[PDB]
Amino acid sequence: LSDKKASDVADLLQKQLSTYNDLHLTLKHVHWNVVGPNEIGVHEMIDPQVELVRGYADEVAERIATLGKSPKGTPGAIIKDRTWDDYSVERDTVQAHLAALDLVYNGVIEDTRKSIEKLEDLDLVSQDLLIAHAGELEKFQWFVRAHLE
Amino acid sequence: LSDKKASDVADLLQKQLSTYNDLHLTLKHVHWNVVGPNEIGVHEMIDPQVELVRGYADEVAERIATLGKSPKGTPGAIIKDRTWDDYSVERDTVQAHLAALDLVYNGVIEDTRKSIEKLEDLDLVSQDLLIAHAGELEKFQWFVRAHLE
Amino acid sequence: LSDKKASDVADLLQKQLSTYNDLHLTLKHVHWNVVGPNEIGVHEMIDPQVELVRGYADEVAERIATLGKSPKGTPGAIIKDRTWDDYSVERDTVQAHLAALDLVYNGVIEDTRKSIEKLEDLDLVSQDLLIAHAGELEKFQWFVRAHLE
Amino acid sequence: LSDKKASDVADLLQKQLSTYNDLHLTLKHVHWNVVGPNEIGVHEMIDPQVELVRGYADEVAERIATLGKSPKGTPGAIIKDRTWDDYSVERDTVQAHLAALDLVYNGVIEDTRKSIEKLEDLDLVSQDLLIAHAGELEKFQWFVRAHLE
Amino acid sequence: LSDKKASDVADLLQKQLSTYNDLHLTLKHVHWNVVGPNEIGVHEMIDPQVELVRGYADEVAERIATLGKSPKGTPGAIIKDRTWDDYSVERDTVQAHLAALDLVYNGVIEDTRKSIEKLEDLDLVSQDLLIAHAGELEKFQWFVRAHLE
Amino acid sequence: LSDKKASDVADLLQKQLSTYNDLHLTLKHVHWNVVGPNEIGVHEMIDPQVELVRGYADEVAERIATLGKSPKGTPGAIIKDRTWDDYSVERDTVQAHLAALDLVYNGVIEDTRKSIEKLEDLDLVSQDLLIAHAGELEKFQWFVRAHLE
Ligand SMILES: [Fe+2]
Ligand SMILES: [Fe+2]
Ligand SMILES: [Fe+2]
Ligand SMILES: [Fe+2]
Ligand SMILES: [Fe+2]
Ligand SMILES: [Fe+2]
Repeated sequence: LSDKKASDVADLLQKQLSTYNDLHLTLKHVHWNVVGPNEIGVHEMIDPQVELVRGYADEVAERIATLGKSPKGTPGAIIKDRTWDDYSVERDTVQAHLAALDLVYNGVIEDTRKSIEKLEDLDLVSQDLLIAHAGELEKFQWFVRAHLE
Repeated sequence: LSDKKASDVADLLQKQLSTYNDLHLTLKHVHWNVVGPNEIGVHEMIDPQVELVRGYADEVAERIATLGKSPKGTPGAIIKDRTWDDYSVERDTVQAHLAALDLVYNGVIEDTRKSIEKLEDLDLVSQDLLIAHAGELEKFQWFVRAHLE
Repeated sequence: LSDKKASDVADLLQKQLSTYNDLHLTLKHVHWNVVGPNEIGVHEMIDPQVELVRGYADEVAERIATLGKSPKGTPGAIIKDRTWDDYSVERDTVQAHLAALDLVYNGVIEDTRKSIEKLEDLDLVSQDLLIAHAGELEKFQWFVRAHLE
Repeated sequence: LSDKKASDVADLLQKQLSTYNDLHLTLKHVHWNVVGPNEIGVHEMIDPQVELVRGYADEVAERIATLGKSPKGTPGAIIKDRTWDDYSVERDTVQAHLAALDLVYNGVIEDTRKSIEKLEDLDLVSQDLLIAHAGELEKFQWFVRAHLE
Repeated sequence: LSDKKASDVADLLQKQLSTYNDLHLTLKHVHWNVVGPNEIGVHEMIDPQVELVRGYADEVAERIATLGKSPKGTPGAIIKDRTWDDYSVERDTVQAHLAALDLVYNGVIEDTRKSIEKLEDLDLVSQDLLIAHAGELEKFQWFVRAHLE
Repeated sequence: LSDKKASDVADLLQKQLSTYNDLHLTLKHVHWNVVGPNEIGVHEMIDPQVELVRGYADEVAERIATLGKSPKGTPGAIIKDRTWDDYSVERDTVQAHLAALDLVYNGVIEDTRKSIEKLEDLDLVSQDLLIAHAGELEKFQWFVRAHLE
């Protein structure tokens, strides 16, 4: 297809790839701190989301490689493309971490919604890929919110 | 046990935790670029090592939490504690990536050997944990080298 | 091997053997008092630890016999080698007993850490045996603490 | 039932609880020293008796808790309530240990027969519990004697 | 890692490799002479130890190859690195051969304990490998001694 | 049978026993150095031959014991009876090691052919035993040669 847009598209995806790696490192981080006896509801809530996100990265990576470029998911590439602030907690409790996760998902969902809009004129294939992820990410966020409450 | 050393130990482990997250992001990165038809030997070589490393992080994370501290595997924490340079390739080929991986393992094995020496007087439990990892990491490196050749 | 050290080693192990018998009598004691309907989490938490500790004694006993001496796990030998105070509770509740258990494990882990240090120059085999136990004992203590909280 | 006798009964049982813990530590002690190639008959003879005795303690402990008191099977409580002398051997052989075991069972059976007589007017339930144990303990002693011979 | 020590380590392992090949040729030798009807206890005692030792060599060989050197288990290399005297018997009986085996294990355990001490500053990985072997070798020796008796 | 020849026969077999132990130590040696990714054909070629040779030794050992003598497969006995030179390689490659193996088999097959001729007048039983081995040894050599090529 188009040699420029392919670069434009690849750079959007490449950012989304880093959004995911960032998220599933963060997911694995919240998982490690929230592992307690009354917190069993949550430690299990995170598990499938970790696997699901890692899967999303794999889809995006494979999509980048299909477009001709090479995927980057090295830690340098994550901080560089990363938009929002690192996962800080005010306190070490279940609800703090949930609240904090809730905001990371606000971050992820928002940047995704952005890449989707940017792709409207560039590549509707890669768009539909990201639209799919968003439904589920937005879905998981609901599950975190409903716990807070 | 001892309140200072526990901080000294935790900070050593915390670094090792980041060594691992860095490695298995890197492993997943080399995996994504080396996925080709004549490269099938390698794409499968990486697979078990990814899982194995993620497991190592989980052990270290759980060990940190046992000592009373909280594990950090957020992307910020990776670059901060990271010693060597980001995974750069000169070229996009199987042997370049192998060679590059080989050096990352030199990096990982060396910092691990260091944490092990530093722990000799601090915490022989956490040491034996890391000694175990090293045998296998050093083992996998051999497998990468033997391919180069 | 060396005829003196073997006596030095045997006497260290023999103490560890008594640490274990003391612990799994204590574990079985806390188990018997904490057996209540809202306390089901805990009565089941203790079960595997009892079996695991009895196993540790069996390893140590068998190690003593391998070194040429005879193991002693008679009740006299337990009080004699025992370092810390008998398991007293302030009150008969779940959290009192947990708190009390937590401190017994502080006791056990500390004496073990000691035998490990003393064995650094004497017998690295018997050391590695005890290093292994410590990781798990320290692990179980975490599980008790996380309940208190 | 009666508030005094319940204290009288509990204190009898509590002693029996300690008789058992003492016995199955002793059983596990004789087991550890008698583990040899021509001694295979015996190392296997002990095994089921250990499990059986630990079971007896569990019955007695649970009976104490049913009467309202709390069971004590801590090592201090064993030496305190213990009547006869600690398990000493003249020599380290199969028949010495058997002979020594034989006498410990004389000790156990005699104190049990006592608690049974004392309970004749106090609590026929707890009595029947102990009468049952005695038949089997007396049975196992026979098996030890028949080996000596 | 370090280019000298790697040579120092390799030469220690290489000696241990030869200790093992020497042992499991010796084990297979004692096995062949002790194969009699009343000697069935022993002919079966040796069997698992042969397999276990051959396994030890394979671990050490593979460890040497991991360090970059090439393993040598040719018969020349065995006599050269061998410390103690060849397996001579005074008489052809079960107990002579056991006694003789007992001393070979004294030899093996002692040289292993040595390589372990020498490795304390050189390579704690390869050390832990040898510490593991020693526990079991020392264990098997016990089984031989307990037969003599 | 005949008291001298039995000594003559035993000493021929005893040499063949050492030929085998020498070979399957050598086989296990070539196996350890040739374990590489493109070398998978070979690492698997060696495996069954190792087992097969160890089996040959067991047959010969058992045959010696049947004739009244005692088998010797100690490392001293191997170098003493050994005819040809120790397994040296010019280089560490697959084809060098094959070539080197090829020559060891020339050595083994030749000494076997000799023991067979020497046994023509001494013991046709033990001969037929060795004739059998030769067919297969000569067979395996073919497989090594066909690889070189
Ligand atoms: Fe769709
Ligand atoms: Fe050490
Ligand atoms: Fe270990
Ligand atoms: Fe009655
Ligand atoms: Fe260790
Ligand atoms: Fe024939």
